[PDB]
This record gives sequence, structure tokens and C-alpha cells, in this order.
Amino acid sequence: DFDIPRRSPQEIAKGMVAIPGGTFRMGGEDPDAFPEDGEGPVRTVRLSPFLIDRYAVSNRQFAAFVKATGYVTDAERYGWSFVFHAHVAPGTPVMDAVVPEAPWWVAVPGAYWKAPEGPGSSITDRPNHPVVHVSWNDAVAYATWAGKRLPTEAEWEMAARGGLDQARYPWGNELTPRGRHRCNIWQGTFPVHDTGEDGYTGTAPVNAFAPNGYGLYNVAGNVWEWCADWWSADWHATESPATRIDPRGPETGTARVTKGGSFLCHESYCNRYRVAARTCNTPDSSAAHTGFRCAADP
Amino acid sequence: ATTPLCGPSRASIL
Ligand SMILES: *C(O)c1ccccc1N
Ligand SMILES: [Ca+2]
Ligand SMILES: [Ca+2]
Ligand SMILES: [Cu+]
Repeated sequence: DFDIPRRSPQEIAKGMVAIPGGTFRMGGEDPDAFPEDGEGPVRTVRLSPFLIDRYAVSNRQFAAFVKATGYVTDAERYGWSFVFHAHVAPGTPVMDAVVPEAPWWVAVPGAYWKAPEGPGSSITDRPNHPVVHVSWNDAVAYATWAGKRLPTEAEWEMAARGGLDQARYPWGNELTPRGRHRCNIWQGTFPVHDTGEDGYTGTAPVNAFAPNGYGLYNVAGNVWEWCADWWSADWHATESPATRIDPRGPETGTARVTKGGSFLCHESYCNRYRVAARTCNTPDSSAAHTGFRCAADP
Repeated sequence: ATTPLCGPSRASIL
């Protein structure tokens, strides 16, 4: 509904790192991987050079987009969004809706990006947190307004891997090297109690913890990140140029790829904060643990 | 017992 504003390369590039063109080994061979996630095979992928944000898009940055355009997010058009059960303050009205197999997810009317736990919450103390309750549609809109685009899954994974060849995490193979926490995921007993041992039992600021070798922050944990690709478990098992040179994912689908894991992920349940991990969500869905960062062409 | 679910979709509740 809004015209695309004129932006300079250096304005688009602010807050982004230049990933140089090259190959990298994409995917995972973890024996415990859920086969339905299609984390394999591991393959070599060549990519044209691209820019990617150091940070997930923040609340402050999303509010600017909303203020400049008047964009209405899918969660506002719908009237509700998904809030984790422990974060719904008592008294808040909730739908009786049950996400099958995930009763910890609550449909809260009036939960959206500026009120992430429902009516009566605010983001005044979370300006540098990742924006959440943004659908894939909302993300594309921001990106296009900003002169950017969502990363492909391969761009996302190349950048999140930080110049490491087939490490488990963005920083290496140890979850907590030297016993220090490196991302915001779950600790304790999911979904009953998060001990917050890494410092956060919700979103953390987008600059939390140390960056990976390419300078990216919180590619592991904090919030799931929308990518451009249609989801599939097996399109990328074919060996062809379409799947190994600047791959765009399948031409069609019903859900869009999400990468990186979030503050709810934990080894005992999903184990999806590994950098090869992947899942999806339908493109107008939104939840309290899902955001995005942008990519751009140089 | 099946596959863990991290992406909750609007369609899943219908
Ligand atoms: C079922 O197979 C299941 C349920 C919870 C966590 C992990 C797994 N594998
Ligand atoms: Ca945490
Ligand atoms: Ca992430
Ligand atoms: Cu997860």
C-alpha cells in the first residue's frame, strides 16, 4: 500500500556486513535430526555476494517503518497472535484454541508487535529487542520498504555459519565454550520452567552475546528468522545447478522457511538451535518468538 | 512422539 522510497547503497548497507561470493557446505548430518526437517544432505553451495544485517530487525526499526507507512501487520488484521503460555499475564483474555501437539502456545487477542504479550503490555523497555509477531508478509514489507529483501535459506546459513566449515553452532561445536553462554535459548525443563541461566526468559536485545566470525549477532536462538524460501524437506536433495548455485528453494509451497531457533528451543525437545536446523511457518502466521533480519544485493 | 513443533501456524488451530 506504500510507495518504495529512494535509498542510497550506503544507507541500505548501514548495519549490514558484506558476505563475499564463495562456496560453503550447507546442511547437517546430526544423527538425531528429525528426518522430516530435511536438514540433510550436506552439500556444497556457491553463492553470489550479498549483504546481511548484523542484527535482527528491532522494535525501534519496525516502529519507524510503521510510522512512515501506516502498515497494518497480519496480527492486527487478524486480531490475535501466539504468546508463550508463561508470558500471558493473568486476567488477559485468551482464545480456547489449541495448537495441536503444542499446548504451551496461546492465541491471545490483541497480541501484536507493539503489545507482545497482549492488551496491556508494551515495548517501551524493549526498543533494541527483535520485533516479533511479524509474519513473513510483514517482514517482506519492511524489507522492501527498506530497500532490502529476506535472505534465502542458503544466504542465511552461510552468514550464520560465520566462516566455519560445518560447525554445530555459529561459534563452534561447544554449546557453552569455556562454560559461557553464547545464545539465548531455553535452560531447564521445557515447557514447564526456564531457568534463565543464559540471562533471558524472553527475547534479548539484538546485540546480545558475542557475534560470529562474520559479525552477526544472535543467529542462534533469541527469535526464529523468516527466510525467502518456500519450505520443503527434499527439494534440496536433488543435485543440480538450481539446488547448488544461488539456490532459491522450491518454486512453490505452503509454508516459508524459518531459521536459527529461539529462546524456547532446548535439546530435550526440538534441538533446533543448531545452525543446520530448520523449520517453517505459514506466511501470515506470527508468534512471540519469531522475527527476521534482512539481506540486500550490493 | 512425532516431530517437535516450533513454528505455530494460524492454520494449525482451525
Ligand atoms: C516424539 O517423538 C518426541 C516428543 C517430544 C520430544 C522429542 C520427540 N522425539
Ligand atoms: Ca534464555
Ligand atoms: Ca535465531
Ligand atoms: Cu525449537
